[PDB]
Amino acid sequence: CVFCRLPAHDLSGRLARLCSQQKECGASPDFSAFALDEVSMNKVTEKTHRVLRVMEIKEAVSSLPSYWSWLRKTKLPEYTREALCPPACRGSTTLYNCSTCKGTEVSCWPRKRCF
Ligand SMILES: *[C@@H]1O[C@H](CO[C@@H]2O[C@@H](C)[C@@H](O)[C@@H](O)[C@@H]2O)[C@@H](O[C@@H]2O[C@H](CO)[C@@H](O[C@@H]3O[C@H](CO)[C@@H](O)[C@H](O)[C@@H]3O)[C@H](O)[C@H]2NC(C)=O)[C@H](O)[C@H]1NC(C)=O
Repeated sequence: CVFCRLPAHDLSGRLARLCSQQKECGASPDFSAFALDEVSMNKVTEKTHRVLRVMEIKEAVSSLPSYWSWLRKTKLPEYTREALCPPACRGSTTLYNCSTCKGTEVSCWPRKRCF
């Protein structure tokens, strides 16, 4: 979900450059199961920018697979609920596919499922 917005962070090139400096590298994982609203896509990209900066300063990639797994299993599900529930969602929202970056307008969830 981190390759669709804020391209000036150059996450792809930064991952490649950190990996030119050692244990194997995995970029990038498949997030095709997810689709996020604009706000959540910015948030997860900014968070990944900050995480990658910490790794760059100390030249350490060993925790990257765990970060991707945490996104897949824990954080991206949280952002998905944020995007579809109040107070963020009213009526409908556009979710952007994490693999293709293409958007689809969908309805918000009912308060029953949200809370
Ligand atoms: C994000 O988008 C990917 C890309 O697939 C898209 O498919 C159409 C919606 C097009 O409009 C394109 O924009 C794009 O290529 C979605 O991945 C795809 O998921 C479908 C599962 O729904 C897979 O389609 C299949 O159809 C036949 C079965 O009839 C077989 O290929 C499979 O059994 C499967 O059902 C398709 O293979 C898959 N594509 C890839 C490359 O994974 C993805 O679902 C979507 N994610 C979200 C969250 O919306």
